Amino acid sequence: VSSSRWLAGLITNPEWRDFLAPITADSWRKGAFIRIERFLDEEKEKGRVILPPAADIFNAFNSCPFRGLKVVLLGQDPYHDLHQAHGLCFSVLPEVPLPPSLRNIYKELTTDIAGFQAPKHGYLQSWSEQGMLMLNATLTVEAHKANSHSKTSGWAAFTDAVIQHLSQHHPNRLVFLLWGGYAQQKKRLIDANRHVVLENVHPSPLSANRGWFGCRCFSACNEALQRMSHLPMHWQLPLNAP
Ligand SMILES: O=c1[nH]cc(Br)c(=O)[nH]1
Ligand SMILES: [Br-]
Repeated sequence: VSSSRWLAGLITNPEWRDFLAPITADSWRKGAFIRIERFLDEEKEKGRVILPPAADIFNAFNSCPFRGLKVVLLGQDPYHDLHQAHGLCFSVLPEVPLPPSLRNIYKELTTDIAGFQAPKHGYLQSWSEQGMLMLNATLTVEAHKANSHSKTSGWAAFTDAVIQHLSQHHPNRLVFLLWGGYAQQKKRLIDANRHVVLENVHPSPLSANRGWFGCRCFSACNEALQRMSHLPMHWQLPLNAP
């Protein structure tokens, strides 16, 4: 059981707490998890505003049913404006404008998934609730400063460890969606014999017209799930956000 003051305790779902215990353990990388906490404490002591709020840092785990896990989607680091990120890759709180990448994800869903209707909001929590782990590599960011915790925080080693541990030890066969070169680097952590890895170009505008549009990753994900006897994702999102 982690000796951390507060960070491990933010993992509130018991199944995930137990599953992740060998990573949050003090022994993992000889105190690495504690060092992530200490980093976040020091940034706060410096007066830095760190996002998302503590209670959302591990929302990808807390909101995703452990035994129902079937899809893993990787992101880079959280959105960095106030009151925007909430602990799931690509998702934003309601009443926030859609970021460009998310607009493009909605565009592709609209052409790929027959009958999909994009909402005006960007809140993706209903996907997580179905069994889709929406994991950023880096789980915090300083306000307004993209990538600010990527090299300094230690999170990437943690989330790399999570990916490997899921690959090796999750009870279910899983579909990993790897969008862009950063995410695709994680393929080497994943047993592509047991699990299914679907790689595509990233949806941000810089790349989107070079292979994102038309890639049909959402239908491909569902075909993969169906072949593995999983319940497919229900991609339609509530048109009113909670
Ligand atoms: O949370 C996230 N939002 C947007 C991007 Br792009 C990302 O990598 N992660
Ligand atoms: Br974006």
